Amino acid sequence: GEAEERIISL
Amino acid sequence: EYIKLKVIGQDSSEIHFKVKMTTHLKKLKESYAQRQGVPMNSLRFLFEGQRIADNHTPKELGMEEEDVIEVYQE
Repeated sequence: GEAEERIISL
Repeated sequence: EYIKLKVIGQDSSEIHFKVKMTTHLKKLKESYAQRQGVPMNSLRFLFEGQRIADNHTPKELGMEEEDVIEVYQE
């Protein structure tokens, strides 16, 4: 149940 | 001139954002709420326990690389 890394650029 | 911020929710999930030091943080707030599927006004976003306003910037708040924003229900 390990989330993947999530990076959003603004 | 960009830093990465970790937005941590009540369920301990994280969404990270790369932002400019000078950018108003409304856009981060709106993006995070969108990804949670909830209205922006149903959430409050805190840095070191203090509320982040829509017109606050990372520079104004003293934020640094990999700093944490916490999200709570309004």
